[PDB]
Amino acid sequence: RQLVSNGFEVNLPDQVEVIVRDLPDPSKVKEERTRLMGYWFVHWFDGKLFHLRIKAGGPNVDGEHRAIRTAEHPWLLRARLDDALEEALPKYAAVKKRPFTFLAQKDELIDAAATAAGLSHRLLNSFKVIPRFALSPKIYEPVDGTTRVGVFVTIGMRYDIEASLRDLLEAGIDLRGMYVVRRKRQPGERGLLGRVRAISDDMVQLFEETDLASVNVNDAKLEGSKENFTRCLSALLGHNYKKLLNALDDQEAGYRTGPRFDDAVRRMGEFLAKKPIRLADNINAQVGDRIVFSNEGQARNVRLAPKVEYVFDRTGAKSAEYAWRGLSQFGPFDRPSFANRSPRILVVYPSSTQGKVENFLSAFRDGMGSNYSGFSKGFVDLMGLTKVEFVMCPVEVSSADRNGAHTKYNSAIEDKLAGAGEVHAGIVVLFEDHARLPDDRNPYIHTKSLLLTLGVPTQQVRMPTVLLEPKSLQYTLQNFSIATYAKLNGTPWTVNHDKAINDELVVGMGLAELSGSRTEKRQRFVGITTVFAGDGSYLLGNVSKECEYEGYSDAIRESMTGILRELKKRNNWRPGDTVRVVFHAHRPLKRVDVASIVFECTREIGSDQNIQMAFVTVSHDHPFVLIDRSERGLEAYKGSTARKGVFAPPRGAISRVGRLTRLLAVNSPQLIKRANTPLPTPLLVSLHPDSTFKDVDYLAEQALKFTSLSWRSTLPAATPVTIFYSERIAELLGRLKSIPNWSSANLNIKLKWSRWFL
RNA sequence: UUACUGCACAGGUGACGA
DNA sequence: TCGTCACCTGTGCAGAATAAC
Ligand SMILES: [Mg+2]
Repeated sequence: RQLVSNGFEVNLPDQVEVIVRDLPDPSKVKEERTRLMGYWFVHWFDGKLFHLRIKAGGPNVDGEHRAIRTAEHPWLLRARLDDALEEALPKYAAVKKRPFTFLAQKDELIDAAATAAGLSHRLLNSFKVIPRFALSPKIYEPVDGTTRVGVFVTIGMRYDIEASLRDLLEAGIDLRGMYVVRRKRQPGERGLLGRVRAISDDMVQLFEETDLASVNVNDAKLEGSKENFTRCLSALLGHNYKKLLNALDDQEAGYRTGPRFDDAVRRMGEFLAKKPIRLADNINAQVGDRIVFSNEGQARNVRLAPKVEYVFDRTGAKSAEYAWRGLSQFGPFDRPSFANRSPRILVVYPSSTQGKVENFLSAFRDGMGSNYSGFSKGFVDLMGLTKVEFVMCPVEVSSADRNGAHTKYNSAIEDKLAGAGEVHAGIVVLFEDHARLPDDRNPYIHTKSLLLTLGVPTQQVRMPTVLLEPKSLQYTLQNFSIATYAKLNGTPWTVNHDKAINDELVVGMGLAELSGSRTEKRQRFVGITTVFAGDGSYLLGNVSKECEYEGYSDAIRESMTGILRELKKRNNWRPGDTVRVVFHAHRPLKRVDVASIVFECTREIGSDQNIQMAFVTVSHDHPFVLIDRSERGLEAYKGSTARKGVFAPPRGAISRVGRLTRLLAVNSPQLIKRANTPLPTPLLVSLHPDSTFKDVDYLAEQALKFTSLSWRSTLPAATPVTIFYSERIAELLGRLKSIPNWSSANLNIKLKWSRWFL
């Protein structure tokens, strides 16, 4: 019935007396906050400076003496609450402001976990994992039209390596190549320094340096990355350190699992409620009841969308609630019409892996048999094909080759394809040592580039994957198979939809930011994905091939007007039919581009039809989480009383935060991985205020459905494919643009229907 | 680069205003 | 060209046999 938040009501005064000055130049703000510090809280907003006296005593300030009512303009006290919260907890130092973020004072989980696993070492004490809390004052709407201010509590972990580098070398750890950051960060300065090349002195030489190429061991520390944690801890504890890691894992679950997260939030609120918070020398705020999402009173703030249906035919008849159960039963959605029932697949691999590749190939095509029910039938039978012909392309290359692997792959491919006929896809096997080389010598991107130029999509695979034990291999081959079929132009499945309106187009934009290393400046690229309403089905449209970030707003416009025009011809809209267009991205569009897009789409479809348009952003990293106390979770393992997903809301729960925003739960207990998996964070779905379509509950459920549309895997994706696919297109095309002999000519010819980006 | 999930660190960035 | 609110993207590691069943 009810969903509990991680936030607390804040009781504020109805009203606060203020002094206002017009200050059209906001540069002035800096100095004025200083001149009046301590006596005045100061705030700029729409051309005016607002002054809230906090302590008696000059300096005095001029301006109009206006009252500000909290119900009408809650931004004022919300901002003041950022500062007030810090001052209410003066024993807890801010490591970050707005939101106020601070460290637990006693608990330190590496010590705790070493003790708990029975481990010790003289440098452990310099490895620290400390709980970090943030208190975020946010405006929300308990019912439509009335605003309130809540305080939302979030929990993470500071990882830090405070050990001096002299010790870590002397203890047996190769520092070479690790990233190094400033111990003491310079006022609004960069922290990262570079990577350690060597040490011959108290100063260390750097490569991939951000500043000067030298700094003192006492100005520098390792960054608190996991990489540096495991590299350092394996080379001081191993191979026993895995016992530490899971011990550490056990400790953090003590702050992040549902019940334990709910408890820490409760205790934070009890602490914050003990006194009143001092907004000013005689005005008080009071932290109150835990905020809830419910349908009690006049509130209609929680709902549960129905389960998504994976659908495998166009009459609606062949549906399932899980993609893979649906695929095995029915075979793929487009099986009746699928054109090429005998595909020829190039398989490019190091000659010395031959036997391993043949067994992976045999399992993929013909299956693993009934002892491995995850992948019994194999690709040909799973997808309803006649057969699959493999064209073997061994490459005489060794994992130690670091400079010429790519040219050897590309020469082998070229010489093999010149005799042979047409191949319809390829499989490229990569050595793990080659997978992450720089792109100028990386065989993943060069073989991808060569084969895409020729109109051949590829499914690549790293040797550690080819060698997976059978219990995992079966799942690997489910995803491998779904993406290969899609790259052969197949459609594995759709998700259900009942059209209220005569046509619905969703288009999404994604971003990728590319650089050779953490020093070089990242270059932005974009991708565009389209999805169409069908008869009971969401259908994946075509996909961008141009990827430059400069001008992306015009590219959104062209793809929409072009698709609308084509949809009108196909479907032959009647006078009075309603067309709906939805846009998806991880960031909001500018108002001016919304206006430009509405205008062009409105003109394109013309006056015979009604057009509805909605502009949506999907956020993952916000201060909101949802707790379902009625949820006991699931049994994790055999002989395991321990549970997973305890308090996790169900997949499809949609909570109202305000008029334009919903919280969307995607990871149910069924999908949560492990007993120690944190309480999941829901997606935040936000509607652009200039949208002409306003039903964000519907848009929240549409985004949910689009997570189930991913053909990269049998399991749902963490964001709708409108965005996800586009990010994958953007990164690929971005990388390919710099590869010699890359050409996009075939992306709209041979690859027009290929899901080559999966 | 089979993926899902999680976390960490780093870089910063976006939208709205005058 | 600043204030203010907000959180995005890249990378690397690991999974109480990781894989909705
Ligand atoms: Mg892929």
